[PDB]
Amino acid sequence: LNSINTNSGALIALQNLNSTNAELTQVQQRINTGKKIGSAKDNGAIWATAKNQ
Amino acid sequence: LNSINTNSGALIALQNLNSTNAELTQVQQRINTGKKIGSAKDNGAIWATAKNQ
Amino acid sequence: KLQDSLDAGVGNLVDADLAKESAKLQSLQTKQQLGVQALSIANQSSSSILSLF
Repeated sequence: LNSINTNSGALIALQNLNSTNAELTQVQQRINTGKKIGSAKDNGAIWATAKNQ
Repeated sequence: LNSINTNSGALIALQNLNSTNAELTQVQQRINTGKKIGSAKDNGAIWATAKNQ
Repeated sequence: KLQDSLDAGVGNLVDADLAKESAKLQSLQTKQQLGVQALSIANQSSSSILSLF
């Protein structure tokens, strides 16, 4: 703490901002492709079921 | 008292300053997180209830 | 997150607390000037006995 080298608080703030960015990316992907499950990466089982259907 | 070797007043001022910096860190946490109970360290009980719910 | 934690641990291990170093610097500069003046007063000791001859 109170040092000119490490800055752990910026690291925690960056982790939080990256989580918010991942959430916004997933939501814009839903908005763009129109599906809550657009690929096997989203959820493999229901995706394969929808493909066979 | 009145010596070149020790300075208790700077020690006490440093303690109060570290307390203020810790409060600033917790405020930045609640700001970038959006939650007042963002982890088990903040409070285990309501956080555990929120996870299960 | 693990790399961030390891960097925070290195910083906890080796970083210095600069705010304490500021007061230490001020007090040691005053102590050094006081020690130089004391050494000069110690150097002046031999002058007195020339007057008594």
